[PDB]
Amino acid sequence: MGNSVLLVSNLNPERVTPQSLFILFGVYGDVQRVKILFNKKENALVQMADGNQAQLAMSHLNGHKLHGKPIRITLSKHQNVQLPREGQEDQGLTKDYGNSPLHRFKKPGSKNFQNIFPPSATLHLSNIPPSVSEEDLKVLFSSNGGVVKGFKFFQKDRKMALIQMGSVEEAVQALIDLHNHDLGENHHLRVSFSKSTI
Repeated sequence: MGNSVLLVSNLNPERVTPQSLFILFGVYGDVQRVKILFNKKENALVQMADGNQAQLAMSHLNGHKLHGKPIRITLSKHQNVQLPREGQEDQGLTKDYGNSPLHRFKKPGSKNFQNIFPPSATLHLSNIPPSVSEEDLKVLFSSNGGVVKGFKFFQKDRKMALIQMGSVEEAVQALIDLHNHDLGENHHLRVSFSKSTI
């Protein structure tokens, strides 16, 4: 009896919470508890293998062969000997398979005020089709996007790139404006608005 939880790498945007990702592993409804916080996006905690469930979950989920979304899955290591009773609500956010009723905690509700940042817009472009260069999209984000503070193309998200656009509403406008008129497949170039630091 030691550490044996499969961590799922993905939770990137905000609409992509563990509730949806948990459903993927929930296929067996065996994760005793799921924790989401220090994962810093792109990471999640699924507890069920305890060594055995990973045999079913680790093998059944791994080698899944991604064909639309590149997701990474890792297995907690920790070779030393750690005891339980030390990870069920002391890390920050801990959810238990299913959901907690409105009578689990006392008066719910939290407070705000915690460092205000400027509303900026960072979007990443997914693999581009063999025909349109980066200059074509980069120009769209400016004249069709709205406000382009700068764009950096590199291997970041794997052959992907990110662009900064102060006005966030403008960043989304590029998706509609840059690709306002498509044909169907929409090509392989993907435009998504992401919120980084600031």
